[PDB]
Amino acid sequence: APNEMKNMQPGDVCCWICIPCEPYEYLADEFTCMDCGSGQWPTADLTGCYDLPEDYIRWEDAWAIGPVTIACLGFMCTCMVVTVFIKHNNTPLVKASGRELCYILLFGVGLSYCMTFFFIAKPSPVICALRRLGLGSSFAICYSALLTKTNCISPSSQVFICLGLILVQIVMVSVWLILEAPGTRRYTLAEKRETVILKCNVKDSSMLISLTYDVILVILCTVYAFKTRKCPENFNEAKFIGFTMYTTCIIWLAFLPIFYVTSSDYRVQTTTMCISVSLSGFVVLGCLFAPKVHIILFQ
Amino acid sequence: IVVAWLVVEAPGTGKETAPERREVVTLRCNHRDASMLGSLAYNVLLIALCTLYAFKTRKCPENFNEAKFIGFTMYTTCIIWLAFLPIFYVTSSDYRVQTTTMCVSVSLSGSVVLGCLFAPKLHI
Amino acid sequence: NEVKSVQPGEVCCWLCIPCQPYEYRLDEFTCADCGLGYWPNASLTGCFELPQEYIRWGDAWA
Ligand SMILES: CCCCCCCCCCCCCCCC(=O)OC[C@H](COP(=O)(O)OCCN)OC(=O)CCCCCCCCCCCCCCC
Ligand SMILES: CC(C)CCC[C@@H](C)[C@H]1CC[C@H]2[C@@H]3CC=C4C[C@@H](O)CC[C@]4(C)[C@H]3CC[C@]12C
Ligand SMILES: CC(C)CCC[C@@H](C)[C@H]1CC[C@H]2[C@@H]3CC=C4C[C@@H](O)CC[C@]4(C)[C@H]3CC[C@]12C
Ligand SMILES: CC(C)CCC[C@@H](C)[C@H]1CC[C@H]2[C@@H]3CC=C4C[C@@H](O)CC[C@]4(C)[C@H]3CC[C@]12C
Ligand SMILES: CCCCn1ccc(N2CCC(c3ccccc3)CC2)c(Cl)c1=O
Repeated sequence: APNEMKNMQPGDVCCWICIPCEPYEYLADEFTCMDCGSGQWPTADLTGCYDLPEDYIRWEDAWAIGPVTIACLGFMCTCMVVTVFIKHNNTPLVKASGRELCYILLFGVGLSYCMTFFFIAKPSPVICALRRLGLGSSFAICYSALLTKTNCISPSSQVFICLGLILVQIVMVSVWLILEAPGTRRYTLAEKRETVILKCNVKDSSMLISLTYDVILVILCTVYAFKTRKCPENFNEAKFIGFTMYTTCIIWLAFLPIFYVTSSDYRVQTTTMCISVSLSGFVVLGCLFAPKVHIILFQ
Repeated sequence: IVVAWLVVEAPGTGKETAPERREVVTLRCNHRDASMLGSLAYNVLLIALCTLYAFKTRKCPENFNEAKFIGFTMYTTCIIWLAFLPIFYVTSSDYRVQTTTMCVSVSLSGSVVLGCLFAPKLHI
Repeated sequence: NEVKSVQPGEVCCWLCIPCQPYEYRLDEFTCADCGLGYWPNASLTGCFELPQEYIRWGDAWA
């Protein structure tokens, strides 16, 4: 049979012995077994490799069921928080200290909630560029708002300095994107030629350094919160911001080694990113607004 | 409960083989790592009860109040284990990595428990 | 080593080909597999293996 099984002649043309070659190698000639391009599987007739469709994307399945449910739960939670803030907190002086800052922080948290939807979607150069820019933008918004909260413990100047701290990170992200936005290419895995994974080939290490620049920002915010937690701002929120800072420090220090270890598996890439973003959003929203809504409902 | 799980099974340590790796052979326990899911659930319920009771000792004097030092510990342990689980799933190298990961996780959990509970008391 | 010689067409010469590396029991005309957990690399005609999971007091990871 010619089913990926070639024949050698021992000492005469009339006599040949048939031996199967590698299953991923096709018959260029009757007496030759040769490999073909990566991501292509040999055809049944063993005449030419056909390109395997890129169906290994992170499609909606049991693995994807968790992130979307967590995303919609977070969307409901942040919508409830926003409507409580805009309903029974605009006129009272409770929310007057950081109204606009809390609103823009909530917007950043909502964009971070959309970030798991950006991650789960199929890779494409435009969506890859948008995801890469947002991954810095949303967290920069959130932690610039947190840092301005720490510095508060004048509003126009604080808003302007927060906008400047956002814009410098935006410019850095823009230059990183003009470096290599698309990044889209095929991925080849050794000893796993049967499966071809379609994903954005932007460096996971480069995304790691972008996240660690934002982590240096996180650490600056956390040390500022630890320094300023001693004297409350008459509303007992400096300690709450400090606790949020330490919990986010814990989350990131967990997230960095696990990502470094599991850089191999693309499914775990898609899952851990979403899990960490959702956990950070949940914990910040809780630790910074649950006592607020509690005292609002008590009053 | 763990003895009831232990009595049914038995120590069956022996060599194991892999179809994709025949040049190297390793031996380990005959019980899967998922066998202690019942113990994990029991510990999760214990942690939940501890958090619930800590939510009730809130209005207590500073000496008797620890609702800002044991609530962190439960969350820290949960983060530790929810980060150890994906590493265990992805590594799958029975020779070294699981032993090191479990030992590091247990040691760091003990360290964070000590630091959150008694280190403030030692400082005083 | 790792090559088995077979001469079906004639006795004058043989077209030796390398078979699977995990089968080295005979290695005179055909290569045969060995038992599970036994690498056939002892004295070029036998199977041997070494114990693992003995990294106690190991500098690499312990
Ligand atoms: C979804 C992921 C996480 C979501 C939210 C996480 C909750 C906070 C994270 C860290 C805990 C510190 C509490 C903030 C301190 C504060 O500000 O106050 C602390 C308040 C009350 O103390 P007090 O009023 O006397 O003030 C103290 C002044 N220093 O809490 C409590 O003790 C109430 C009892 C605990 C109830 C929730 C604790 C949750 C821990 C485990 C939950 C499982 C999550 C699983 C995640 C994988
Ligand atoms: C005690 C509560 C708060 C823990 C919540 C944990 C949530 C956020 C996460 C942590 C680990 C996650 C699991 C990790 C891996 C898998 C296997 C996959 O095939 C289906 C989803 C599933 C089963 C995930 C479901 C969601 C999950 C359980
Ligand atoms: C408290 C948090 C950080 C705990 C997170 C889980 C634990 C188990 C993590 C923290 C750092 C991790 C290590 C970081 C780096 C490496 C090197 C790599 O070549 C093998 C895995 C190994 C050795 C990791 C094993 C798992 C590990 C020990
Ligand atoms: C496990 C998943 C679903 C997350 C749930 C987190 C919930 C249970 C946590 C997160 C933050 C927590 C709040 C943090 C701080 C305070 C202020 C304190 O004076 C009374 C309790 C109160 C108001 C906590 C109630 C419980 C709380 C809202
Ligand atoms: C939140 C409570 C923490 C205490 N804790 C933590 C883990 C724990 N394991 C049982 C199952 C675990 C595990 C199971 C399956 C895959 C990977 C890992 C590994 C070890 C116990 Cl038995 C415990 O008691």
